[PDB]
Amino acid sequence: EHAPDKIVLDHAFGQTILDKKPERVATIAWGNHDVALALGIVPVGFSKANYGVSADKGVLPWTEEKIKELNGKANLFDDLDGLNFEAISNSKPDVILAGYSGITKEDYDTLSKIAPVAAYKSKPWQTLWRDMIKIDSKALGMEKEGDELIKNTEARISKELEKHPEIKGKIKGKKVLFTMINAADTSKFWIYTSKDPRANYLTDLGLVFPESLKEFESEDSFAKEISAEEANKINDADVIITYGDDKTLEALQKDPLLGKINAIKNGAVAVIPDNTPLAASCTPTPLSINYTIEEYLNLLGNACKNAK
Repeated sequence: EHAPDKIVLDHAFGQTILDKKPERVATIAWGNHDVALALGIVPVGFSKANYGVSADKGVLPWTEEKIKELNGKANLFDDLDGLNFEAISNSKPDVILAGYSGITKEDYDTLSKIAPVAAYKSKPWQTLWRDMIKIDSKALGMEKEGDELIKNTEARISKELEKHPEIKGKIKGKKVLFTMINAADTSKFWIYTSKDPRANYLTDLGLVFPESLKEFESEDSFAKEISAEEANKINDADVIITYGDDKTLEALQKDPLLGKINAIKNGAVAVIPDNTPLAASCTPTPLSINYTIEEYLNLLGNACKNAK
């Protein structure tokens, strides 16, 4: 008989309407569970991770830590291969958090037969970390707590910067590009745009994007593939970030085309050790940030020392 007030979510597939204070929270895709956990809520189910951790564990250190602290269990969807609708349904969720995600219209329609879905605003994988919090927390009926979580996460970042005066000054205003450069094939590579949370996080640390990036912001993607032939377009970058290994930088500087790029020949390159918790953290969540920001700043400060 009682009709509690509704939460109405605007997103890429229209609207989601649910009753205030949903109890059982499922999440899907990268990082959304870290929002629930940061807000003190243990999901009845969330997506398995296999980047920066083994599929066997399927959970990152900061996530595992927060769960244990909340005296909870980790209920993982066996969904590395794709959404596991059966597993999601069996968790009997009152809501499904997908604020940062790549779901299609068909995914959305099917998930919605299980529970109300908090989808991304516009485009797949184009949700910045603050907006992930805004979307997911509003779905929980916890907008206010979400804003407070954003403010505390911003404070965490600011605190760590203040503790490293040299690094803070050294990276401030450096023009940076987050990329994916495969040393085993340099004919083409990827540049993440400002719409990608991992590129955008860098601006939270005081870095900026070079003007060259704007050429690639027009396409509706979180990343653009460009040929080595175009590599000279980004000679205005002070520093470049890429995933890789201890062989990556050497290989790049020796490359006939990539080796002529200013930041690369300068050694102004932060190589994130691939498939590590640190690599995972570069797509930030409120939990990952606290856990890794010191290590990340040191890596960034060190690459920026080489900028000329």
